[PDB]
Formats: sequence, C-alpha cells, structure tokens
Amino acid sequence: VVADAGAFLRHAALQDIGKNIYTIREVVTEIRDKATRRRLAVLPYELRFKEPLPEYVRLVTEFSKKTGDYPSLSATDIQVLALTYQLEAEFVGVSHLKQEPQKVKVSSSIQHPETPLHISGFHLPGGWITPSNIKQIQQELEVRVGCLTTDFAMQNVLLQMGLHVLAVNGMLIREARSYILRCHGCFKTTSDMSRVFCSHCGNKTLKKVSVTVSDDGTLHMHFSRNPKVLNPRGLRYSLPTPSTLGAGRRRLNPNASRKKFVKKR
Amino acid sequence: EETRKIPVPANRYTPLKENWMKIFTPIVEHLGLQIRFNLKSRNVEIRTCKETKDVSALTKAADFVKAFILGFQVEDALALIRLDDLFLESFEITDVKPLKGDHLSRAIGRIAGKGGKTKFTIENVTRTRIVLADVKVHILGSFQNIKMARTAICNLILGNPPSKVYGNIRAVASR
Amino acid sequence: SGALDVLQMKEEDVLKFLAAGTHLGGTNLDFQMEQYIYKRKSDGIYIINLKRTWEKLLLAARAIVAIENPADVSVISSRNTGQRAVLKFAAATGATPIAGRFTPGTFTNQIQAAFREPRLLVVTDPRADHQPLTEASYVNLPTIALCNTDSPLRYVDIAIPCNNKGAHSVGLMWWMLAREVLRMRGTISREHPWEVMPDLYFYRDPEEIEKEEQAA
Amino acid sequence: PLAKDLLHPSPEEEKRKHKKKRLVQSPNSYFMDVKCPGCYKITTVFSHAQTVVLCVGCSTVLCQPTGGKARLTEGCSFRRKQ
RNA sequence: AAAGUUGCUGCAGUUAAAAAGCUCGUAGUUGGAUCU
RNA sequence: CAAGACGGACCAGAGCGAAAGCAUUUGCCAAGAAUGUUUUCAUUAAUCAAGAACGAAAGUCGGAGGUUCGAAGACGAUACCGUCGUAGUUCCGACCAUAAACGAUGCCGACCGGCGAUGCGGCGGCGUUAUUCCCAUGACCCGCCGGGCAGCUUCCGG
Ligand SMILES: [Zn+2]
Repeated sequence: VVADAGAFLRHAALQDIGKNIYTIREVVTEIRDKATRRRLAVLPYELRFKEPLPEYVRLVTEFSKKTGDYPSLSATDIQVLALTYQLEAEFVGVSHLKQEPQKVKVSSSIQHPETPLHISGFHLPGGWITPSNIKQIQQELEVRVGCLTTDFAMQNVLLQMGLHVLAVNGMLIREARSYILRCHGCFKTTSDMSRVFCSHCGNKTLKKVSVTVSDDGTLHMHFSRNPKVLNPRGLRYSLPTPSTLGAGRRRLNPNASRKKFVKKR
Repeated sequence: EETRKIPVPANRYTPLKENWMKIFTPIVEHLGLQIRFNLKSRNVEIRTCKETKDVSALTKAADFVKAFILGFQVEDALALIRLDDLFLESFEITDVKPLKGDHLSRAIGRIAGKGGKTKFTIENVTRTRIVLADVKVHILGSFQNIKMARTAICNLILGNPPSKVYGNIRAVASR
Repeated sequence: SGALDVLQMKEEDVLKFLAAGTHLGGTNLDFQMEQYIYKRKSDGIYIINLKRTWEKLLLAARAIVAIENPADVSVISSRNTGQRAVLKFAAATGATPIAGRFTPGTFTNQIQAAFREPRLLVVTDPRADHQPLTEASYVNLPTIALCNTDSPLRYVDIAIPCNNKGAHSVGLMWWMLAREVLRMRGTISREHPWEVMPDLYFYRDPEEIEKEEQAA
Repeated sequence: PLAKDLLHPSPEEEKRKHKKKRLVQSPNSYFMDVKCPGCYKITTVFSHAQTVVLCVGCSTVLCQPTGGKARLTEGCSFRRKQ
C-alpha cells in the first residue's frame, strides 16, 4: 500500500487495512500544512523510506512520455510511480503488467463542457445531499499492495498500466472520470486544472475536455460538438500601450455595452 | 417535514457554484439540515432530515442562502447563521426620491465613493454589511446599526457630499 | 531571398516549423502585420505564412551579417522562455546578451557601469521589452524583433513573424537565425547540416529539470 | 498603407467594395433567362426586379419582389447573361 | 503705430466674453463635370 | 363596486422624431429615415436678414373632472419635520414662447489611424434547430457592403 501525499493531506488513516506501507521522503517532507505535521508525530511509525532503482525510474519516464501525461506530473509523482512499480515487481511477477498503451478512441457529444454532471450538490431531474453522505462523497466511488493516489494523473497512468489503484475507502476504483485541458492550437493536453496558458504553443487556448478510464487499460475522452466553445468572438481588441475577485468581468468581451458611468479599471 | 426554496438569478449561478463547498458544509455539519439545488427550476431547496439539531433554526439556514443570493459574502451570511440579532433591510434608491438616468448613476456613485471607499467606511463605522444592486441596496446588521447605515445612505442620496456624511457618521459612531 | 536557387525553404525546414508550432499565432492581430497572415481559420488562431517569415529571417540575417564586428550587437530577452537561448546565441557569434530585468538608462545614461553602445538590437518579445525599444528610439539604434501577431511594430525595423510565447518556437527560431548568420558569415557550409541540435537552445523548466536527470 | 497601387486594385477588393466606391463604378445586378417549368420559353428578368413578372405564354408568376434580389418561384430555371 | 485688442490680408465663440430651443423660408452670398 | 390617475418589471454603450419629446392591447388614418435599384427629371442646390410653424415645466383666460400629490394657508413640535389642505397636477379650446431647451461644442462638402460590438436594410456561405424536421422559410453561426447610435485604443495632428 503506497501512500501518496494526497492521502496525507486528506488525513487518510489507512494503516490498519494495509501492511506494506512504504513511500519516499520528499513527498512527505514537502507538505506545508501544520496539521499534517502535527498528525505525523502521533501516528505509529510503520512507514519505511527507500529510493527506487534508476532503470525502473527511467522506464517509468519513457511510458509516461508515451502516454502524454508527461508534463502534468512532477518528479515526486515519478518517484511514487517507480516505488509502486518496484513493489509490484518484487511482490508479484512482472508478466501481469503491459506496455505500448492503447490508442485513444474518439467519441464526441453535444453537451457543453461546463455542464455540472456528477456534482453532488446539484440535481439534473432523487438527487439529494444528506449529512450521512458527506463522508461518502470524496471521489467517484465504486490486494496485497495498492496505492493511495489522489490526483487524476497518477491514477490515469496506473489504470493505463493495469495496476490496481486504491482509495481512502476499502474498495478499489473501477472507473475514473474527470476533466482535463486540451489545446485546440497545437493539440496538446494538460491535466492541470488551474493552468490557463498552454505548454507547447503557449497561448491562452486551453479548453475543457472530459476523460474517463477503466481497469482494463481502455480510455475514452469526450469533446463537445458545441460551436459556442470554439468561436473567435471576444478574442480581438486593441490593446493599450504597456486577484480572483472580479472574475466574471474579464469573461465579458471588451467590445460590448458596459454602463456609461462605470469603468473597467 | 418542512421545506423552503430559494431562487437563484442568472447573475448568481456562477458565484453559487464556485464556493458551493463552504455553502453546503456549514448546513450539514452544524444545523443538521438537508439541502440540494435543482437546475430545472433553479432553486436551492432546504429540508429537515431525521438527524436534525435545533429544528427552530431552519429559517436561519434559509437566511444564510438568502443573504448569499443578495450578493453578500459567505462570511457575513455565516455570521447571520451564528448571531441571532442580525437582520436584512432592502430598499431602492428611487424608492425615497425620484432620480432618473444620470442622476441615479451619480447617486449610486456617491453611495459607493471612489474605490468603494465611502461605502466601505460606513461598514466599519456601523459594523454592518452593505451590498447595493443596480438600483437595490441591502444592509445586513443589527437594528440600530441598520438605522445608522440607512441614515448615512439616505443622506448621501439626498445630495449631501460624502465628506460631510463621512465626518458626521464618524462622530455618531463616537457617541 | 532573390530566387537564386540556394536560399529557399526545404522540406525539413517546413516539417520542423510545423513540428515546433511556430506558424500558429495569437488571438489578436495588429493591422501592420496583415501581410504575414495566410488566412484566418475558423478556430480563432491566425496562422503565419512560412515563406514570409523565411524571407524575413533572411532579411534579418542579411542585416546582422553586414556588421563586421560581432561584439557591438545587443541581443536581449526579458522573459525566461528565451533567456538562456540568447546566451547561447552569444555562443553563436559573440553578440552581447542581456537576459532578465533590463536596467533603465543602459543605452542613454553614459555615467553607468552598464552603458553599452550597440549597432543593432534584436528583441525576443516587444511587449516585455518596451523599455529597450524606448531607449533604442533615442540613440539611432535599429531593431530586429521576434514579433507575434499581437505585437506592436513601433520602432521595429525587421519584425520576425513567429510565435514567441512558446519555448520551443522561440528557441527554434533563435537557432535558425544563428544557423543562417553562421552559414553566410563564413563559419559553416551548406552541404552539411549544423551539428547543434535545435533542442539545445530550448528553455527548460525547473520542474522539467528536476525529473530530467532522474531518467539518466 | 503608404504603398498600394490605386490604379490596379486586386479584383477581390474591387468586388468587395461598394458599387459606387469602385475605381470605375458598376452595378451589382444582372439580367437572366428564366425558363418556366410548365413551358420552355425564355423570359428576360432583372435580378432586382420590383414588379411581378408574368409568363408571356403561361401567365404564371415568375418572380416575387423583395427588398433586394427578386425571389424566383420553385421549379423554374435561370441562367445569367453575357 | 504698438493693436493679429476690429482681424480683407489677419482674430475668436466646450471649460476664459461668445452658437439663435428647433425647422421651413424669400432677398443677399456661393454654386458639380462637359464644347479645339 | 365606482372614481380619476399612471403604464412598473421587460427598459439597454438600444430605437424613433426638426427640437421640445415618445413605452398596456387592437383597429383606422396619413407621413418617414435607411436599404435595394442597368427607374424617372436634369442642376432643380447650400446658408440664413425679413417672415412663418412647433416649442418641457410653471403661469393666464373660458368649459369638464378632481384619485394621488401639493405652492400659499391652518394646526403641533423643533429654515429643516409631521397632520389637514386651496390654486394647481388631469382632459378640451385659446394665450404665453421661457429652461443647465447641453455635446456648456452652427449648417453643408472633402481629406485624414485602428479595432470590434450594436440597430436597420441588402448580399454570400459551410452548418444546427421547428423531438437526426422529407427542398424552402423564421431562430442562431461566420463574413461583406451602406447609413446610424455609441465605445476602446493611437507620439495623426492640434
Ligand atoms: Zn497549445
């Protein structure tokens, strides 16, 4: 059972269910939350620190750059993936896992990318939120060694490799669906939900595209066949010669009616 | 079981969505109530569940969401949850004197002041919270604090300069 | 440049141009840069015609060859995405580089430790480098610039029409300009490609470099 | 700007311009042969016609006047001239 | 004369003195291109 | 139930009108700008002394009606405020001709940078919708032209 830093951030106390709890030093020494640091000194010390072999870290890097999830994840994510791959290698025979990840299939839809599907607090038609379900609502919820990964990039590459991923709850994950940012200029995807500029081309051109992966290593990723998202309407305006508050004012195009006695900065 | 629905205008859907977490958490952990938001009717419905604590606080929870619909920040509406002597007063600028067109906009700008400064000053003077809509203005506070803030707002829309109202409201707060 | 059957575009050139994402521009257009657009595709991204920027690169290279002294050419970049690149552009020819924050009065205040008198100016980003263009408009200094579609052309004498926001495109175009000036300067020939890979000039993110040496 | 041959504009720019603001002004309209479906005669019809043009032999409605170009009925064929 | 502070040469009329509340309108003033 | 009033929200960087000004439905009347035009006439035009038409609000003469509000005024408190309230506010017919009647900015014509929003008319076009509507049409989308209301930007020049 490999514990990721997201499990430490969410105070996931799963030391009872798993016995092979191993992780790397820099994923636990980079946490900036003081409550996690206080909780780390109370929990029993069954955790062990080790460094993966260079060969396996390298091969993790080649299929990480094959799967297209290369820039989204960091070096600590590489170390976590290498450690869980090594733990799977020296516990179980290595013939179970596979390489050359499957090509992604195309399946468009007419729904808008900002449709609030599978958000718990809303109701599409029933759909009700009780206090008993607050502990239940963490993510999409459905043997010897597992992973306590939280971010979708590591779960995506693990389910692409066929490695069984675990959660804060007892059971494993069968389906994993989320949103990523795809560029429509240079056709490069990024799973970082907070970024606004692209990686390769560098424009402010990323748009929301949904993804869903399974246990078998099959991935399907949905566009939106709505012309509202892809149009250059509010994108050209003359520029003057050279934080999160006031966010909806920027989303208006400048070439539009504002009130006569108000001013944009 | 009791239920209550709060409408959401289209200009408040994105603010409601963005900080929905700190909206549904203080209801389900503190008051023990059971909420949802339907998109077909655009309504936030609150109803009591079995593990309800202090049933005669359901209205308070509704007031919570109601304040956030009017434009108040979630901290001030959470203060509306905690304190019991907190009330909401709403009125229009034209509702006390007929101002048309540019006069109405100048009255709005006099209430706000440069950088919102005048409005912000009144808040720290009166320990209230004021959010003013396109023509509507809403004050959140205790009764006498609402009366003081309403006094300052009514004087600013009379045409009194912001400097005089600033000084007089500081002097009244001193008393 | 001149239809002389030796300075034309090649299939490798267009292939690597489309690989590096140089040809696609921003979302704004300035009316002085309408002649470098091929057309407007419906997605909202202005494409930059490849032969136009090829000829403009050749014109900038002809302007930079014409100076006999490589030491009095200033090459400046304020954004980090070209910063190390212009340093290696110095290793191309010896043109003095300025990377990072630009000191005001570098070109106009003679009582300074850093007071330089170049003869051409080459600029990675006109928007970030507004102060060096302002100071170059005071000392009779001509200007080369790497200009996107959303870039003003004031005090710009040769504007290279390219994507300059992405690291790969700006590093590639610095490498291509260096290859042209070294090709017709006298160092290298045309029968053999330059041994320096384009990826050498590329800016590398610290997040990339903390996991680059992990795969050794 | 500052260098453009006003004597020899590009033809797409001349077709783009207003009909009076060209170098030599010219109309945007044309005359056309119209063939009624119920017959085979030829009728000469202005594109921007304002009157209801009737068939010379069939006495049927050929075009309907509109704010701009005339609307030919369904079934009749047309061919531009010159 | 300075005084381009009487302005034909040669002044002004947003904020300094100053454009009629608006439109029509005879007199007066001015009036497209074209003929060896 | 009745009486008179007034047409909220929609209502805007909107539209129309010579300006003052104009917002419930439907019907009638006659005007009107812009657009489209390989129609017609052929200089019929621009500006205003004299002269004429309209001209917010208040006000004045006569008829009708007075719901609300309300100058003056009568009370009570302290020029401010409250209760009551006359003329007036309302309609019809004549006078008055004044406003910060504002863009504090004559009218007509030509030239002189850019952008994209919007109202109307015209044109061209992939496409989606009237539960994969079985061709057209309305509603959207992209682009162009013309006259507009109105913004942002610029070391055009002043
Ligand atoms: Zn991109």
